[PDB]
Amino acid sequence: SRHQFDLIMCLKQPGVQTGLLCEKCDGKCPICDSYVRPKRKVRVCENCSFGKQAKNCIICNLNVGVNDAFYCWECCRLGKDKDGCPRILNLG
Amino acid sequence: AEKQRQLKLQKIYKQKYIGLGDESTTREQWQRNVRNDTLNTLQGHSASLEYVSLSRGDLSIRDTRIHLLKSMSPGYKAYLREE
Amino acid sequence: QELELEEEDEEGNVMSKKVYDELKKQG
Amino acid sequence: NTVYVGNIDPRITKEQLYELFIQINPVLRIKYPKDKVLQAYQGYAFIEFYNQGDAQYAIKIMNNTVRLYDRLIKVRQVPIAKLFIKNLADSIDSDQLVKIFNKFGKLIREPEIFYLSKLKCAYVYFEDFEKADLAIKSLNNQLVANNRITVDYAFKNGKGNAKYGDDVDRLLN
Amino acid sequence: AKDDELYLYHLTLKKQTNFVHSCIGHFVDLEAGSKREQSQLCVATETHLELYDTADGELKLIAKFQNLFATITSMKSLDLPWPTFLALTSDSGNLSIVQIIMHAGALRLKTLVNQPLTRTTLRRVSPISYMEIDPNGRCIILSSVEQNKLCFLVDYAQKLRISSPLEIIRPHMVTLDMAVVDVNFNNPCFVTLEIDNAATQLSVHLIFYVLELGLNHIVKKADYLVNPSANFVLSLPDLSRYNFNPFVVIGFENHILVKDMNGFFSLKVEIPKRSITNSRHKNVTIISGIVQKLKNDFFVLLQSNHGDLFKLTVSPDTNDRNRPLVQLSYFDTIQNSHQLHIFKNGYLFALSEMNNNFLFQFEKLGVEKNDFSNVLTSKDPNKSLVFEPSIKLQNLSILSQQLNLNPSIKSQIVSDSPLSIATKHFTNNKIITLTNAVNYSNLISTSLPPNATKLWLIPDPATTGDNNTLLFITFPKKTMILQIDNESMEELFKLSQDTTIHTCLMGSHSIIQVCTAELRHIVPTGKSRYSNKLTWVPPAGIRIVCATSSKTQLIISLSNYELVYFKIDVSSDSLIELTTHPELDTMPSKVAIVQDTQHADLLAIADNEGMIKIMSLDFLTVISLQLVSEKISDMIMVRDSSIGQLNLHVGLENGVYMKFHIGDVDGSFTDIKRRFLGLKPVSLSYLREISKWMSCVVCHSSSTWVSYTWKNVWTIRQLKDQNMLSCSKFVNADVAINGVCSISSSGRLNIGRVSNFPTLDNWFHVHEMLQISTFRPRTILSFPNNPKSILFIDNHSGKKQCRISLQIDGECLKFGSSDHLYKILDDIDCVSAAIIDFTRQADHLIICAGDKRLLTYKILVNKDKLSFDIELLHQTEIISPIHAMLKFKNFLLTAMGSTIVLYGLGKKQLLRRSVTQTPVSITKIVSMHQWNYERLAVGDIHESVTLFIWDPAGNVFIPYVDDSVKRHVTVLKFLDEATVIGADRYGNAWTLRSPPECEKIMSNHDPSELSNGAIKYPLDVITLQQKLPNTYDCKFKFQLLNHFFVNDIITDFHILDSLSNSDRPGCIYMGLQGTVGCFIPLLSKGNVFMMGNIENIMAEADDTFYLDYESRKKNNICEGSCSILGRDHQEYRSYYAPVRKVIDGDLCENFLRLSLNEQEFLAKNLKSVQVEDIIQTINEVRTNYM
RNA sequence: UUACUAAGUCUCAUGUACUACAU
RNA sequence: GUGUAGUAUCUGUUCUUUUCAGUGUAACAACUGAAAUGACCUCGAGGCUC
Repeated sequence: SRHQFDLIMCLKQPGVQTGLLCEKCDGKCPICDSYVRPKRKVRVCENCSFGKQAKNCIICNLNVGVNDAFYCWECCRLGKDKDGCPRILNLG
Repeated sequence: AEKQRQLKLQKIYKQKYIGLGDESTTREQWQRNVRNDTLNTLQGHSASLEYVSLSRGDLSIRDTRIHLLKSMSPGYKAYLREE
Repeated sequence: QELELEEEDEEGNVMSKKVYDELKKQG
Repeated sequence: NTVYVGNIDPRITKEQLYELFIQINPVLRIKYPKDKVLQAYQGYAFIEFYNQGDAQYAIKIMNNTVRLYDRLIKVRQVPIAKLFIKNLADSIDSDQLVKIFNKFGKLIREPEIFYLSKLKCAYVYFEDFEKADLAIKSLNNQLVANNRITVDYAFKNGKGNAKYGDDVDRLLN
Repeated sequence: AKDDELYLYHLTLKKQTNFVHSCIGHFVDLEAGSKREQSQLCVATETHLELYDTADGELKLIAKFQNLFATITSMKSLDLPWPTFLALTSDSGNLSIVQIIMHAGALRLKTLVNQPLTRTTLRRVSPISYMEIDPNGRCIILSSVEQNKLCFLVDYAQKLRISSPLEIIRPHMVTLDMAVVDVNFNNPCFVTLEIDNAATQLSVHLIFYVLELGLNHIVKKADYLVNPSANFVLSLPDLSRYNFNPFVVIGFENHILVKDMNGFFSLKVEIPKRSITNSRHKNVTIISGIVQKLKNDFFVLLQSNHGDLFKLTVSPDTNDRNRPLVQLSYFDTIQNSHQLHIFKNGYLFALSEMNNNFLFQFEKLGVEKNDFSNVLTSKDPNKSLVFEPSIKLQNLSILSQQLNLNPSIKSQIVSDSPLSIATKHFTNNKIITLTNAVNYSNLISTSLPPNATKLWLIPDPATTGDNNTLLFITFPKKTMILQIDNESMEELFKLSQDTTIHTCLMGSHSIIQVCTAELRHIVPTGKSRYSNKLTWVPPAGIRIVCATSSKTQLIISLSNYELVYFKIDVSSDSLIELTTHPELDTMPSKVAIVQDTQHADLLAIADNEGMIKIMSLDFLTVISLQLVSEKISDMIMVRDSSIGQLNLHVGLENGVYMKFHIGDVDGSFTDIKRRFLGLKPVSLSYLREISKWMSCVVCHSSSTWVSYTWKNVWTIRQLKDQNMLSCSKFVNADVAINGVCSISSSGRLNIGRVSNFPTLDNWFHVHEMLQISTFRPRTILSFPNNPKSILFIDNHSGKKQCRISLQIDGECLKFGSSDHLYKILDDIDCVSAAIIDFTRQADHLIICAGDKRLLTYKILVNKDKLSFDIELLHQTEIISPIHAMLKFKNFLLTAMGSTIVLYGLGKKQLLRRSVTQTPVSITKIVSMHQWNYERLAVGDIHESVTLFIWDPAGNVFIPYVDDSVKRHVTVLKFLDEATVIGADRYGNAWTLRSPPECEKIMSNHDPSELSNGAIKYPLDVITLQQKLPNTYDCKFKFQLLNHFFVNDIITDFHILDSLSNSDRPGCIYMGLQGTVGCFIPLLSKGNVFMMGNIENIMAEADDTFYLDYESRKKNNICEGSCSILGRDHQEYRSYYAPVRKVIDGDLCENFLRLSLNEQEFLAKNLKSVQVEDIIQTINEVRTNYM
């Protein structure tokens, strides 16, 4: 993540699925963790969804998220939107 | 830890986007990336492809496109030499 | 550490500026 | 190009110098030092013009002209053969040395008399490596004033190398 | 201080014509309640997109879709087991599957799912540029030129569903020519040619992939190494009758192969060759293969680089065994075509990458497989067949052609006022003038006696239900009357001794003629006779100022005091007058009323003071006032049929034209729409056309301006004819639609037909068996002294050869007394050419041969023997190729590779007058341009523009400014002294400006002091000289002024002081791939403030829709909905370098097509004016600025 | 008229802030 | 107004085996290995010295 360093990402070709984030993490752009003017919903590779792990918050990787994560307009222009599958594999 | 992550992201970005100069990169390795991307865009835009077709004067345009594709590999020079 | 001043015989199109000035002083 | 200026009051500032000399010519640059031991101005500056024409012009018109803080402003514009000679006689005057080496070559400066060990030695400056070779050829291991003198190149190790003839030839040119 | 900050308004007038992609699906069902037919095609060029249908055997524009603002790098239709919607891949990596839908009253393109892939740019890793879809539509596959390949498994449901991508990554294998093999539902299988990126030797190896629906991944199957000479792959459908084992056709250069998946069968069949093999002869190749199967007969069509179209069929070879054979033959060929399709109908659509797309229906189908003569077999792989091409065109029959200029090399701007663009045709080699003006035919004109004024046309009442129609002319002293019938135009009571202010038909079979002194009420009697039932005076004996009328209704205004109101009695023919005084309180200027209906409310009255009033027809009242400028010259009131809006078209003296929305009930004057056209008091007239029926008003001035209103838009326009004195709609039994009778300003009657109208989509008309010219055009030239005389220069493909074809005025010229209209130059090839006049009375032409020789010519115009006579003068050897040259004063200003030579005129050959050595940076000079002979801007291949100044008595050009960055400049011009236009090889359109620090120095100093002498530079500049000598060597730098990205490659810039008399001078450019667009400097500020706000709206508008659609889902449409593609505007248009001051109007134009709900949804983000005024400002640019 | 550059490492002391942790 | 552990930053101070070779360095630095003993000449420098 932008702040916590040891957090590792996925970075695969995103699928059709949309990543979920919990109400606790709601509002953060999964890359920069910004609250401003979100744009496009996150898309994750199928390898990050499958079973129960699909329900996890793509940000904090623990809680079960209801909400969809959106990229901000700064990351959508920086292109990090399309970089790959954001997810946090290690808890940190 | 942080730099150590930058190493892994160096491996991933290098894998996806092919040539990315890390620290020490030979001029042969890097110039090859230059040639590959320049040709890539010359053939990639139908615009510049149409342009090189006429300025070169080839009989067909796909000759220029597949020419650039072939020109991406180094051995294509010797290949032309053997014609 | 090539200019051509056009003499009157129309062969001076190879002829240099300073050379044709010398032929001005000669003429 | 660049002119030295001196006898400046530390109260004279950079904008004041600029406004002063722009009246004379255009000023390309001004280096006006600021002391790191007095935290002010050390009272002399350097004004780089756009050419030595305006530089020399400002030297002529500006010198002994402007009066700043009652003090006058001053303006001023901003490699040879050497032979060591040993065992000289005590009766050998420097002017006598001049006379001796003039016949061989023109001297760029005067000889230097010094004592080693008791041992009278001198440095003789020639304008030409070849004339120095003449004074060497004729005067080496010779008896003057009933004393045997030795003439060779002075150390820098000693002069007279291969690059030395090459560059000294050029400095002659 | 005034900020320079040039604000340019980009418009695409004509949209990119080189069609790079096509798809065969059936998208929309239109005009038919229930119909399903596979015959239709959608074709895409990068940004621009079009949809054509045939169904008639003749191709048809359906709709030109909105600009996508991206680079479409592949497009393929998909058909799933339904409406067939096309899968579209472009930059941003997004796989965007779009369905063409009918929304509101137009066809709009809706997006379904866009999947993010790679990043936003044109890249090698980007899984685009190679795309194909399973012929059964089960899965779509994208790949990259090098790195990786992704294949989505597409599924349909109540909502479309794209399966997760299936990845295969081969690091060093560069992919080329994706070709997918059809399957029986067994398993999808695609085929590629992988060339290794990193290798010691060149190795091109085919590879097969079978995607396994069971294991859900792509599987490498057979890797077959073939010679490096490989070109392409095509898919052989089955071979089920002969002996899952797919077979592919690998086109090589000089021969063809076909290969098995299991490698059992590899068949080599040598491709035949032409008889002539003119000059340079390549091993050729086949550019495009395609497959077709019917009635157990499947043949494939593969075309060579020469355009030779071939077929293959498979034979079992019954003698040996049942095994495949491969049989080539010969067809009608064609010009080189990028891609080929075939309808379920026998129509074969040939999409040419060269110039024009054209459709066929094949009948002969080609030679039978039985003939051993002309057909080649796989029996003996080593063999050669020579064949002479056939221009007789037996096999294929052209049905429809599509006029397009894909390779527009150069052009000149002819007839500046009607923006006419003169440019060659690449293949056909015909002169193409594409014009902004309305296309106007002229037929059977007749010379009228001199000094004519106005014109009218009224149906002849004498013959009812008959073609006869009375045409009325007017002279100041006399009035002429004429009779109209089909092919019969004849001449004939009434009043011929006085001028006719007005005339009109009343009710049925009645006429009234209003003249200055008195009126006439005329009725038909018999055939050639007419009788006045009543005659009127004005007040009692004055000069009538003006007259207007309706169908049953009439108004005349006399000198001053009162106005006169007439009606006709129903059930009979009579005239009545009211007793009342409409004093009007002033002298009435001119009167206007709707003549379209029998009863027209709200008379429009004008006053000589310059004001306009409305008259309510309770009864009369003045509800509105207009104080406008100069006195009204003429005015007309017209209500259109479609929307029912009543528009008051008010022409003014001095040439200002105006238009007004008129409320029916209130009669208020709102929605002022003005224009300035020519210098002359304008005239107006009303006509009715189609293109749905339509109505326009013709405007007579120094130019002729048709003002017509399309749906929710209107554009005033110049007409192709120079001038028209008076104009009125005409009809003849000889087929007449849009037909018109008019008169030129010379006082000569003429008949004409208007055809094409400059809509938002077209904005032009293009004035131009199989036809291919061997000569490919090179450049285009025009004489400086003659305002427009355009000289063309072409080349030969073959032995070096040239032709020169000069045209001035209407059509070309003859050469001497010879029949030929062109000149042939043997052994002369033209790398670059320019015409020069060394003396004012002599005209010379300049060629630069590839032999590196400078050739001088002389042009002659015979003048009433008129012909062009070219004469070879001199011969001069040149060191460089001379890529660029131009006219300096009295001299030729040419650029060598390194250096700039200025040649004078010598005799027996031309001389070097001066030479200027370039700065070390410049390798070559692509193009260069001058400013008033004092200044130059010199371009490079690698580096950017550098400006020079000519110093007399120094006899040298001195560079005074560098450029900031490296830019590859194809074409370059001057707007001004201090600013420069330039384009890029890569498509950037930029404009640079010298800094004011430099402008002060050059304005305050002489150039002679720059090279040597005293010029006082601020301290910073010198410190940049010793600090950074490489960049600041030229001691100044261009601050970027305007930057823009147009995905085309700009061929020609031209700076026009006015576009169709418009005040703001524009710069118009033609691109190579073909396009013409403009940059309009915006006066004031709030122009660019409102434009900037509208562009900002439309930029993220797709995101605004996505956030609204998101919130409504929170309380209870993808992200790229409104843009249809993922590319942001600022991102796409930024691209190479960020756009600086240029606001892109091509975006704001898309706001016009959106539905009222969407538009009003977008404009709420502004505290500023309403959607209606938005559309006003948007449509203001094409009207007023050009 | 002086044409513009000095501290570093170690050692043993002084100057001053700070971070977890406990009453 | 305290104690436990720990950190950073000044300043003072001072120059570590004379050399060679390797690593290292942008060059340094730093690190890694070994070790001359004796005689003579001119003004710490120097030796086709033995």
